[PDB]
Amino acid sequence: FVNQHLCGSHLVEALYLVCGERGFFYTPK
Amino acid sequence: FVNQHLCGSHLVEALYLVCGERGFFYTPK
Amino acid sequence: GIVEQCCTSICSLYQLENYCN
Amino acid sequence: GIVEQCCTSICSLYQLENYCN
Repeated sequence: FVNQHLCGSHLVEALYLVCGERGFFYTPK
Repeated sequence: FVNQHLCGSHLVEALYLVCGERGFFYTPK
Repeated sequence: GIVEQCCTSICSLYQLENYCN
Repeated sequence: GIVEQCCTSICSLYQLENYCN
């Protein structure tokens, strides 16, 4: 799921799945 | 969509929609 | 944190915006 | 940032993990 173009909600979902309990930051700009 | 219990992917989605271009941080623990 | 405010209790716009950059 | 690496170019696990806490 990670080896593709991922934008918007699709990108946030991948961060969520990869980062697990760590959580993540999403800063698009 | 915000005035409910929101967990996991459901919570990340709400952050994404509310925060827009700002982005957000998700730190569950 | 956010889980306490939004997952195990009812979330709000007010609280979500606390976690925007 | 992440959009350049993952949205307008092909993402990778390596890059996603750069944005985990």
